[PDB]
Amino acid sequence: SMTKTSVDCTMYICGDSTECSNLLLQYGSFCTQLNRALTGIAVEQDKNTQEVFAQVKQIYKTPPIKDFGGFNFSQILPDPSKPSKRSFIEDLLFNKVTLDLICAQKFNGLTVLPPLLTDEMIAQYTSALLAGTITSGWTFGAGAALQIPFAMQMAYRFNGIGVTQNVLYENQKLIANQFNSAIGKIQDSLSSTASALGKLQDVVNQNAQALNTLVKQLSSNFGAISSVLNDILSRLDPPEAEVQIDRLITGRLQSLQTYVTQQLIRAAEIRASANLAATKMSECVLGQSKRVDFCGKGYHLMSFPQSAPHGVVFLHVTYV
Amino acid sequence: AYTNSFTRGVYYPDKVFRSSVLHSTQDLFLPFFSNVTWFHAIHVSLPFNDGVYFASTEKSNIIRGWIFGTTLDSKTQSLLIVNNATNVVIKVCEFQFFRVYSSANNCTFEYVSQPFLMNFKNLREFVFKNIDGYFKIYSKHTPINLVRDLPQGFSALEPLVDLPIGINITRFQTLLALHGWTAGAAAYYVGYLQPRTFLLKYNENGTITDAVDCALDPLSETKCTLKSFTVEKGIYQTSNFRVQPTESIVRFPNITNLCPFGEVFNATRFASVYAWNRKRISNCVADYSVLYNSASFSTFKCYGVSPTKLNDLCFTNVYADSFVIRGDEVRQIAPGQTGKIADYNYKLPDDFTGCVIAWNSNNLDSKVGGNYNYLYRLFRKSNLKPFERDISTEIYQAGSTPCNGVEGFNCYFPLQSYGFQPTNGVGYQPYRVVVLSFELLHAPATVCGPKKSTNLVKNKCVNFNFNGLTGTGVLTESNKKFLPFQQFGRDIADTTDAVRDPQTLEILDITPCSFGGVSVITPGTNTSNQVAVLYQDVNCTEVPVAITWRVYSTGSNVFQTRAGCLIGAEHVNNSYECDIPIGAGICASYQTQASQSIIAYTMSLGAENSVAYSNNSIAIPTNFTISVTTEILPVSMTKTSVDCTMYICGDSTECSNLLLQYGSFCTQLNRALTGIAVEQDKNTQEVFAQVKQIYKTPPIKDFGGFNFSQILPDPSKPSKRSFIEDLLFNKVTLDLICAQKFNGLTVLPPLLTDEMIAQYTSALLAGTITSGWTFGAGAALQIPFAMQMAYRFNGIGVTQNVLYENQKLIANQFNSAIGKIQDSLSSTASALGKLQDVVNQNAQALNTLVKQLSSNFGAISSVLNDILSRLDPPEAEVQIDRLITGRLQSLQTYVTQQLIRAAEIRASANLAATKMSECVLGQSKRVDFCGKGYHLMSFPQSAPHGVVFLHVTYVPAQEKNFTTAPAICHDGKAHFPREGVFVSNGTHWFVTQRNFYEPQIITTDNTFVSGNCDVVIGIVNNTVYD
Amino acid sequence: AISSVLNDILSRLDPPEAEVQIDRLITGRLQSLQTYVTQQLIRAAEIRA
Amino acid sequence: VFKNIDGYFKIYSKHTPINLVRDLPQGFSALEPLVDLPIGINITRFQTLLALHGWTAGAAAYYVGYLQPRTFLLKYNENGTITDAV
Ligand SMILES: *[C@@H]1O[C@H](CO)[C@@H](O[C@@H]2O[C@H](CO)[C@@H](O[C@H]3O[C@H](CO)[C@@H](O)[C@H](O)[C@@H]3O)[C@H](O)[C@H]2NC(C)=O)[C@H](O)[C@H]1NC(C)=O
Ligand SMILES: *[C@@H]1O[C@H](CO[C@@H]2O[C@@H](C)[C@@H](O)[C@@H](O)[C@@H]2O)[C@@H](O[C@@H]2O[C@H](CO)[C@@H](O)[C@H](O)[C@H]2NC(C)=O)[C@H](O)[C@H]1NC(C)=O
Ligand SMILES: *[C@@H]1O[C@H](CO)[C@@H](O[C@@H]2O[C@H](CO)[C@@H](O)[C@H](O)[C@H]2NC(C)=O)[C@H](O)[C@H]1NC(C)=O
Ligand SMILES: *[C@@H]1O[C@H](CO)[C@@H](O[C@@H]2O[C@H](CO)[C@@H](O)[C@H](O)[C@H]2NC(C)=O)[C@H](O)[C@H]1NC(C)=O
Ligand SMILES: *[C@@H]1O[C@H](CO)[C@@H](O[C@@H]2O[C@H](CO)[C@@H](O)[C@H](O)[C@H]2NC(C)=O)[C@H](O)[C@H]1NC(C)=O
Ligand SMILES: *[C@@H]1O[C@H](CO)[C@@H](O[C@@H]2O[C@H](CO)[C@@H](O)[C@H](O)[C@H]2NC(C)=O)[C@H](O)[C@H]1NC(C)=O
Ligand SMILES: *[C@@H]1O[C@H](CO)[C@@H](O[C@@H]2O[C@H](CO)[C@@H](O)[C@H](O)[C@H]2NC(C)=O)[C@H](O)[C@H]1NC(C)=O
Ligand SMILES: *[C@@H]1O[C@H](CO)[C@@H](O[C@@H]2O[C@H](CO)[C@@H](O)[C@H](O)[C@H]2NC(C)=O)[C@H](O)[C@H]1NC(C)=O
Ligand SMILES: *[C@@H]1O[C@H](CO)[C@@H](O)[C@H](O)[C@H]1NC(C)=O
Ligand SMILES: *[C@@H]1O[C@H](CO)[C@@H](O)[C@H](O)[C@H]1NC(C)=O
Ligand SMILES: *[C@@H]1O[C@H](CO)[C@@H](O)[C@H](O)[C@H]1NC(C)=O
Ligand SMILES: *[C@@H]1O[C@H](CO)[C@@H](O)[C@H](O)[C@H]1NC(C)=O
Ligand SMILES: *[C@@H]1O[C@H](CO)[C@@H](O)[C@H](O)[C@H]1NC(C)=O
Ligand SMILES: *[C@@H]1O[C@H](CO)[C@@H](O)[C@H](O)[C@H]1NC(C)=O
Ligand SMILES: *[C@@H]1O[C@H](CO)[C@@H](O)[C@H](O)[C@H]1NC(C)=O
Repeated sequence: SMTKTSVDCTMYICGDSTECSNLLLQYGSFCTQLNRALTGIAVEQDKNTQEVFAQVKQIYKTPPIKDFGGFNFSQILPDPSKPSKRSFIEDLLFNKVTLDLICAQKFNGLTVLPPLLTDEMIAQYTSALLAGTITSGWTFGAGAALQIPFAMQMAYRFNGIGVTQNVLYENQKLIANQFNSAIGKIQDSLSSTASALGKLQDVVNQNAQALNTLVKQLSSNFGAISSVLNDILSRLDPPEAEVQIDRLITGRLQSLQTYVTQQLIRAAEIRASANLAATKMSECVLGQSKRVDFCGKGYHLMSFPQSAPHGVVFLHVTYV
Repeated sequence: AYTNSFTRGVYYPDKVFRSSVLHSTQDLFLPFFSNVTWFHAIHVSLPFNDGVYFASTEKSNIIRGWIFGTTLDSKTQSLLIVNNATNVVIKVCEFQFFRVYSSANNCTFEYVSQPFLMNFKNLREFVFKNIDGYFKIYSKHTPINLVRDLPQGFSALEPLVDLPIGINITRFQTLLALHGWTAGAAAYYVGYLQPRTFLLKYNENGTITDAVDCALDPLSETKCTLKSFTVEKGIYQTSNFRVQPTESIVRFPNITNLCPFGEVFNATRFASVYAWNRKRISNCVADYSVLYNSASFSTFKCYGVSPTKLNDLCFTNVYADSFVIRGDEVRQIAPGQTGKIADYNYKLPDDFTGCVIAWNSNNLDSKVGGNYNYLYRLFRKSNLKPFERDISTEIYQAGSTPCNGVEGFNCYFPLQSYGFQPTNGVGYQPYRVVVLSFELLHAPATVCGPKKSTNLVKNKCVNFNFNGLTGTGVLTESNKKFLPFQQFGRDIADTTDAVRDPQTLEILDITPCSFGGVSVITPGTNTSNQVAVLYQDVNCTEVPVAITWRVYSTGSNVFQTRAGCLIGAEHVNNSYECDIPIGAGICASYQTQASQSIIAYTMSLGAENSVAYSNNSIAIPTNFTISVTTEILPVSMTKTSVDCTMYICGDSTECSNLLLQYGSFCTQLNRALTGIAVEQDKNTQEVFAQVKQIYKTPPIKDFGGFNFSQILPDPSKPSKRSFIEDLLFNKVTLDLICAQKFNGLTVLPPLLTDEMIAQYTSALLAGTITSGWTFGAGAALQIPFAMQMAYRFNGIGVTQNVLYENQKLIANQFNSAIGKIQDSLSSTASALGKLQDVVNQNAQALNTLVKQLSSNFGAISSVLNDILSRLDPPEAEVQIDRLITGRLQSLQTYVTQQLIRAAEIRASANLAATKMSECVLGQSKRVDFCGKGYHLMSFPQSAPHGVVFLHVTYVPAQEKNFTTAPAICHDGKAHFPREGVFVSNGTHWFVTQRNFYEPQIITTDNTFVSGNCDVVIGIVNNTVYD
Repeated sequence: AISSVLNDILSRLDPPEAEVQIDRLITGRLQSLQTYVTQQLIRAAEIRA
Repeated sequence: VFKNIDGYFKIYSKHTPINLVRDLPQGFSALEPLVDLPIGINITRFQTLLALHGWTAGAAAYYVGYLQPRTFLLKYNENGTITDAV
């Protein structure tokens, strides 16, 4: 998803001028279409989050006795100690992405609507998916969740990639240690470098840059005497005050239209990414995929979703 | 006395017929549910502001007319209406208040026509308006039983007469007429109109049947915003709220001394143009009234600063340049204007901010002998750059020779002064011009207007003014460190964020008064009428300070969340599945708390459960459900074609030849739209035309109990579609189309007709049910449907024996599933949401495009013929070019939105083609791609601009607990299931498939050996049969 | 505008009227560039698909 | 800093006490505006003026730079002082 943005014509284009409001209400069609497009984008962001995460009928809970034949999922399962019911890796991902100019954006009528799902409930959805994956396997994706030992699920995932299940049982401890060391390496890589969460960070940066550019467009004169309407009203009588105001309105409305069009294209690319993420949650998390290099490099075994600021992280487990 | 107007004060906005259309109007109306005055007129033996509504139940007219004017004392022309038995008389004259008036010294208007008035007291509603000197009367007559004053009911007032009076009306009075002067009683009702936005519903007969007051309550606000009398359950973003300021604060430096600009106005001698004098005027007060109070001017001329407004601005610094000019040269001081004195004497920069005052000076400057004292030079090396002086009285070589010394041949010093005479100056007489040139709002202002400063307020949003910088918002103590020279503080958005107090030097931060989104949460308008209001990202401690609808602001139910403050819903602790999302995990519903009310709560993410994971516990299903689920996918959209010429300007040759220069833009638009249309045809071809041949179902439709009658075509119907296809076609609703066509927006029919699309779908159905997946690869190979189903079962890891041993049960499940699909499609209209909203998006885009023609884009009108009729050729062209740029921008916006919509539709069509390839033409392994569960097959069904997949899926059910082991050790060697899992009922062990409980004896065939039982963790002991 | 070439506008006009023509010309050309960039963004989205 | 544009002469100034290290250290500071005068006069050349307390022999030194129309980037601190330039 991306930051659900809302814009008021009156606040942005006209500030708080009655005369500007009366000159703008004639362009009501343009403003209603802009609001409709942005509302569509915001509802689409909520739908994207729902489609990616809310794929499960019930919220499952991991059992208190976390014995999975040597596979220790403590870094990915939620920790009751922390107030925020997230995992160690989820906490690292949350800290890595960085979210004054927001106050100026708010004061210029450009607001950020909060997502319908809070980070807590997104983490709870992710935790339910994790519990279902580690206790039931692919069965909870189809119908009723059917419990199965994690060893047997691993034997099944091995059988899926054309490796006889005897290999995993005869090397259970070795595979468990390899998986644990891999999770350790994920933790170290996430803690050390800031280039890990590039995509989410640049998405946030694109949204912030778009809003900053939009707020900077208010300094543009658009061929008027000045870029501030209040001094235009104070220093001019109506008969040319209004022609200066309408040129300013046309300029700012064009800037808003450009912003909304760029947001529509960005939302289309984000929807493509969200459809891909929903497909990956269906085919990699809810089951074992045969599509080569879809769920990670090598023979895909399983995946673990992890919530991240306006995105998801798949821990693609692969046999190499 | 007072009373409540429920639904009175409604009239037909204009003499225009309509039918079955909800029209939004913005005009003077009597607000709904208003405090109307119940007037009682008694004899012992009113301001007319913004229209008036008058209601009379009275018979035997004691009101025999009305009076209107501004003074009603013959100082201004008065209007009177008087009524008697047979007719009415209207008179507009100088009336001095026929006992009513004394004499008519000046009459301008009289009118005589048919009378306007036509315990069973009956209402004669009247509306009196005056706009642009036109006085309009609306009326309506209704009989009532006289239960009480202003009953419940709806009726509009049809217009009777409009008079072009063109006089000032401020106050109006009702006559008390007597046939003695006996005592009497009367009673009538008075309402005041206000500028309001109403929604009017027109019947088939074009009568205004009902109205909605958009600006009375949140529910009617949503009704007006959606332009509908019915609002679906949900949340709708209405107009934004803004906390209004309390008062006005003006802070100017305490300077009281007067600016002697009057001194330069009546100077004894004005410096000549070559040596014109300027001085800074500052640290005092300035006014534009004393300049003509001392002496009337002749010419006022200035750019960017209106003469009236300069009293309200404070000036950083101003310079006054006063000098004597010849009468004919008054227009030489304009920026950009060139000439002799402009180029050689004085000229000012093009971007000059200042005002010029010129007046006659012949009686003070002209002499009988000629005043040869006002010198000016016409000789120089080159032009004089603006705001520079040349006073060197040296000989200029005007001729080809270097004229040096005292003088030269045809070479002259600065030109001799004019011989100005009092009488010889007929148009050439000397004038004095004074230019005030200034820059403002860049430096700390020192010279201000007569306006006085006011007291400072804090923590309360006001209309603050600082040396002419005027804004609105709260002021706070500043933590910033300004510097002595610094006066303003700006932000990234080039807007003031801190200001310096001109009287106390104190710095104050500026914060615009609190505001935010207003959303209205409603159930179905049919279900209820009480609503909730969300103020987005607003502290709940601030909206009580904001105590236009204030009915809900009473509070007592206020709930605070991250999304904002919610009013009119009761927060509850328990969690339900959420229908109306508020934000930040808050959802609103309407249910019983036995009374119904709107509640808000934390959304549940579904039923909480803990899957019984253990060491050796597995859950194996013993039964299944053949679940058939509908997946709707848009495939194409309405192929649109637009021609610039007719849309941008129909049947206008002048507009056509001004537009032909934008041929490149028009060709690009046509190319984009043609690309979109050919892409729609390609989308339909890619999705449907995936078969080389059109296959036909056999007449003997025997498919081992599977009944495909509802999906196979019926030859009886002319369009050879199926029952489900017919239901889908009826569900989607496809006049405004005529107007769209007539404005140059045409809809090209799809290349494939619905008949051939249905034939393609029928061919796919026949191929699927007779051949299976084979017809997708190469030549269609016939196969019994039972065995195709056995193959689909084998595909999802279920042994084919399951289907054959349960053939009748699976057939009945499939038939009942199809029955449920039929019932669901017949009952609810929310089934085909996606196709319907795609059609709605296209219709809304075209309606918005056709409505853009009403936009003026800064023109005198929107229609081009009126522009040509009401304007001269050049003004007509300079308006129509801007209008064509505006309409071309609207077309470009439409085409860009269509390109993005077509991209999303192409994504959907590629997904639909992939689903037809992987779900219809074969069995897919991709989880949750071809429906929820283990996909078996799919059936395409044509639908308006889309496809419907009847995803048949296997869903396990009736699971049972079992004890399980990862391997079996029999003779010191581990045993593993070939394809299955080991389970124990409590005494014996069995091998079973993973998706259907069927135990088998553990033998050598279903198990394979690997190593020994000392390495495997959790191996158990049992026996294996040879 | 008076013409489509800036050089003749500069040659035939004193700065103020020259600039009041040039700003309209710049708005036109900037709108053309914006249209081109938007069409390129949509084409690049389809190419990325 | 001395400028004259359209007959307006502006002065900028600053005082910075410096050590005995060397001429023109790496020190950075901006000049606050003092006064503008309506000169309205053609200016092409300037010369500075010296005082003598006689005519006792002595040595002194100053520095002259010529301004150009250039584009700068200025960084403002929390106090609004121009801290750095590019
Ligand atoms: C499951 O895997 C967990 C991740 O490897 C592991 O958590 C780690 O446990 C050890 C204790 O054995 C902690 O070690 C630290 O202990 C104290 C208190 O925090 C510190 O002061 C020490 O410096 C030391 O680092 C780790 O902090 C902890 N987490 C990590 C990331 O290593 C569990 O112990 C494993 N449990 C089982 C049953 O397998
Ligand atoms: C499978 O059994 C589990 C629990 O095992 C039970 O343990 C003993 C108490 C004894 O009764 C055994 O025969 C059982 O196998 C069931 O999990 C519980 O289900 C109930 C609902 O009936 C629920 O209230 C509990 O919370 C569940 N306990 C846990 C720890 O989750 C489970 O329902 C059984 N599965 C099926 C399909 O019936
Ligand atoms: C629209 O007007 C027509 C014409 O008056 C109405 O038709 C009449 O309806 C009444 C009541 O049903 C009948 O008694 C008359 O015989 C009808 N006359 C004719 C000529 O048809 C019609 O009912 C009106 N419709 C609405 C919705 O107001
Ligand atoms: C599997 O479930 C089906 C129903 O989904 C069972 O079919 C029912 O059987 C009972 C008893 O014979 C009948 O009364 C019902 O009419 C059947 N339902 C339907 C829809 O036909 C079936 O018996 C179950 N299988 C087993 C082995 O118990
Ligand atoms: C498939 O189902 C349909 C509807 O459930 C059956 O159609 C009915 O057939 C009977 C006998 O031919 C008629 O009396 C009804 O009028 C039909 N109803 C409808 C709605 O069409 C059809 O018979 C079933 N096919 C088979 C082979 O049993
Ligand atoms: C577990 O399944 C076995 C296999 O059928 C059951 O054993 C049979 O029980 C019946 C009834 O007592 C006997 O007639 C058979 O001779 C037994 N067969 C064998 C091979 O032992 C056993 O009863 C089942 N137990 C439970 C608890 O379901
Ligand atoms: C399964 O059976 C085998 C042999 O019948 C058991 O193996 C013996 O285990 C005991 C105790 O661990 C040892 O002292 C013997 O040396 C083992 N014998 C052999 C031949 O390996 C085994 O313990 C049984 N499984 C369980 C869980 O008790
Ligand atoms: C901004 O200006 C203030 C006041 O001139 C500076 O605040 C002083 O900072 C020094 C060093 O940290 C402290 O020792 C003083 O106690 C502070 N005084 C006050 C009144 O706050 C501040 O340091 C300046 N900013 C910078 C970056 O130097
Ligand atoms: C109408 O307003 C008057 C004046 O405030 C008040 O006295 C009267 O009670 C009001 N009546 C109603 C019905 O609001
Ligand atoms: C009504 O008044 C008009 C004008 O005063 C007069 O011409 C007319 O005769 C009167 N009619 C009656 C019936 O009083
Ligand atoms: C306002 O008047 C007071 C008292 O006369 C004086 O101290 C103050 O300087 C004046 N304000 C300004 C801005 O000079
Ligand atoms: C509203 O303002 C008060 C200050 O009294 C503050 O305590 C509270 O946190 C604010 N509300 C929210 C939701 O932050
Ligand atoms: C919800 O429960 C809390 C205690 O946890 C209580 O304070 C609160 O009053 C409850 N909510 C309502 C609406 O009563
Ligand atoms: C889980 O399985 C292992 C492997 O046999 C066993 O050692 C452990 O005791 C089991 N745990 C429980 C609680 O039965
Ligand atoms: C200013 O003086 C210079 C130096 O000779 C001269 O070339 C120039 O022409 C003068 N400016 C004007 C406007 O005459």
